[PDB]
Amino acid sequence: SQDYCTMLYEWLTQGILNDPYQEFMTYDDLERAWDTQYFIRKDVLLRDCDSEEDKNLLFKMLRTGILLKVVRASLQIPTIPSNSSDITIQEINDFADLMEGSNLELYVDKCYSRANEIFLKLFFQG
Amino acid sequence: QFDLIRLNNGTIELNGILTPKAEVLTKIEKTLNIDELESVHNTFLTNILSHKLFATNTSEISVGDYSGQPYPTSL
Repeated sequence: SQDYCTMLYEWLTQGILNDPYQEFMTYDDLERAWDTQYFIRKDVLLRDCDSEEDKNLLFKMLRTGILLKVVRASLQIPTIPSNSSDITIQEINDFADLMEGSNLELYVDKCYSRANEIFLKLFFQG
Repeated sequence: QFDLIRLNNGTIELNGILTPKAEVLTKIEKTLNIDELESVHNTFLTNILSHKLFATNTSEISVGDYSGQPYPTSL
């Protein structure tokens, strides 16, 4: 799962979608003209996303990735450097510890707040 | 900076992506080359010829009422 957590870190820190084997639980169209529809592969999920908390967490992660992709598309940048805000996200090493622990939630909330900050700044000033 | 496109049904659509108001996190002349200037000249000639009074013997022009003849024809 090193590769999968690397891909998830890429999606949550840059919004970059790269799933050539259909193993990630998030993919969109345009791989309505500007709006692409995202589809959540239920077979390759990491959780059941049945409870309201799990559904809200999945929605938050998906919205973070979508906002990252939107910022990249608007700024015409291939990647978003970490200096764009005061928030940094470290890569995941142990998948089991990330699952049993709330450090996953820490990273998710941190990158979500970072993306919200950046998006609000760019829309209020740009 | 707003690039608009008018549709025949009155619809006005913004062309392409909307750029921000020149604000990027930070803490020569846009001149035309050969083909761009040639396309400029050709679009200029087209805007010349696409005038209704210049639209002579074309199906897209409307004829004068009670006359049955196009405006350049009557001219």
